[PDB]
Amino acid sequence: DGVGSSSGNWHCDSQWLGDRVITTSTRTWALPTYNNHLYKQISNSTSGGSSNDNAYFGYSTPWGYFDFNRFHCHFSPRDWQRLINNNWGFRPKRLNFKLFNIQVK
Amino acid sequence: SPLMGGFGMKHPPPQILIKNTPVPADPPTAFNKDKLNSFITQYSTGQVSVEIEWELQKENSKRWNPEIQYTSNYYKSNNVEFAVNTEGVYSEPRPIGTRYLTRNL
Repeated sequence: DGVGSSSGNWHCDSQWLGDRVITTSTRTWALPTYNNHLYKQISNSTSGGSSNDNAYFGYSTPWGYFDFNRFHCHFSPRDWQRLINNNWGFRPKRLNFKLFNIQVK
Repeated sequence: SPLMGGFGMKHPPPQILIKNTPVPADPPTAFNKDKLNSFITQYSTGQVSVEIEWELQKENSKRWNPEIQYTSNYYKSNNVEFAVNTEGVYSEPRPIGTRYLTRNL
């Protein structure tokens, strides 16, 4: 809150409590204005044509979406070594998504 | 620190000396003052169990390059390492050190 006050601190550690592995991660994001704030529709008719198999019809929303469903977003290769070397399985348990420190330019 | 390696202790674990008592065979009917050198041959058997609780110092290095570890090579071979031969003789192929992890000075 306020211009001269950071809205959240950079957490990137990877705790190993034992039977729980909290893997925080943080990266800096830059988001342009896609499609000039419009909802242009997309089809192979606009993309120059395609085969019968590749035909599609969809909309090009101007929103950007944060995607983090890849294992190396969270696990530093050393953590991945500590998790494959001695462990018989794992599964995500919770999530926590802090989006902080916006600056619009 | 004993130069062959290990721990130097002013009071190490004691020796456990075991002897099966002499039982003289058949001393003469007439008295004789000697040491009675005729004993009956015998031996012993049993089990011995040594439970020795160690204390560990877990590692918490923030190294990112994967650590170097000790592994047994995945390659077809006549015998499994550290496993008995066709005759039953337990064979240890190589000496195993205890310095594999890395800790900065």
